[PDB]
Amino acid sequence: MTRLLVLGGTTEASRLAKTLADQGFEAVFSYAGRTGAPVAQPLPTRIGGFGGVAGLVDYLTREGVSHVIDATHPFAAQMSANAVAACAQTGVALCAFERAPWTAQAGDRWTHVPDLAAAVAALPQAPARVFLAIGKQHLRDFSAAPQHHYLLRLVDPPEGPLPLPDARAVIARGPFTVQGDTELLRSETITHVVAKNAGGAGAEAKLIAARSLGLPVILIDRPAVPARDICATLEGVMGWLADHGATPRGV
Ligand SMILES: C/C1=C2/N[C@@](C)([C@@H]3N[C@@H](CC4=N[C@@](C)(CC5=NC1[C@@](C)(CC(=O)O)C5CCC(=O)O)C(CC(=O)O)=C4CCC(=O)O)[C@](C)(/C=C/C(=O)O)[C@H]3CC(=O)O)[C@@](C)(CC(=O)O)[C@@H]2CCC(=O)O
Ligand SMILES: NC(=O)c1ccc[n+]([C@@H]2O[C@H](COP(=O)([O-])OP(=O)(O)OC[C@H]3O[C@@H](n4cnc5c(N)ncnc54)[C@H](OP(=O)(O)O)[C@@H]3O)[C@@H](O)[C@H]2O)c1
Repeated sequence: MTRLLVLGGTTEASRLAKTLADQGFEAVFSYAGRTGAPVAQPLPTRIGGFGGVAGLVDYLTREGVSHVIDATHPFAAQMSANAVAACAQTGVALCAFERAPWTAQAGDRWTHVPDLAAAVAALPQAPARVFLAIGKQHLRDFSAAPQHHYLLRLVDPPEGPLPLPDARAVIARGPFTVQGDTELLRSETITHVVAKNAGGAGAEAKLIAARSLGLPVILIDRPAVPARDICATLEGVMGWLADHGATPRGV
């Protein structure tokens, strides 16, 4: 019998959790605990790491998980690799719920770089006004280009000093809206946006906002992850679960 684990942290994961609850599945939602107080989900929620591959193996076994939906961020590549390894070791079925990368349309002015360090190298020499729309974990990389003014967007207020000599943070969590990000990029007079190619619904706003302002985006390509089934849409996840024998409680 069916007991799902949703590895979360995305808008996709939240939409899936709502669906799973509404359809009466037995399921647990998992956060890493990267933020101080993550928003509530409509499933019993675990918070914290598993202890690597071995730890996740152990959890899947003791919890009696039948299926894992990896709905983590596309750039949370360690978690995603760990899930491929732990599910292969235990024989638990796994699908990653991740949408196609975002692709450029009319009016976008995008350049692509392979990783965060290359995004730092992409910035111009002369001081600019750069929206580092990349969260918290890798802000320090931009200490290699300290001359810019940086706009940061952080879930929690910083405790430590920031590694950037000219920076302001907004304290906010998404989902973000086009209206909201337009006003931010205007008010801060941003010249350049740095973004990871998440592909998700929750942080596409900054790209549309940039397009409305005529601004360039330096877009970081997704990191390598080992092969596993990919469920690209919510409907895809629900078909995959049905196909692999997951059923709800029957309420
Ligand atoms: C957009 C977005 C982003 N999150 C960042 C900020 C990444 N999100 C977190 C952790 C995190 N975000 C929360 C709100 C979840 C969401 N963040 C979203 C969603 C809105 C969408 C998503 O990501 O699909 C969403 C889901 C909200 C939902 O619909 O419910 C959350 C839970 C909660 O606190 O309420 C947790 C703890 C998760 C956990 O413990 O498992 C990281 C890891 C830490 C941020 C911090 O501590 O300030 C950071 C990436 C990083 O720093 O490298 C960024 C930049 C990813 C990126 O590069 O795209 C990007 C914002 C880019 C910008 O500013 O445009
Ligand atoms: N760019 C982004 O990561 C972005 C945006 C919104 C959310 N996030 C979310 O923020 C979280 C942290 O991402 P990250 O960049 O730190 O990932 P990561 O580098 O891939 O993960 C590092 C370690 O954190 C633990 N972890 C990650 N996601 C977890 C989850 N959902 N449940 C339980 N443990 C988890 C695992 O620890 P153990 O090996 O100890 O198990 C993992 O090995 C994830 O839930 C992710 O979806 C990331």
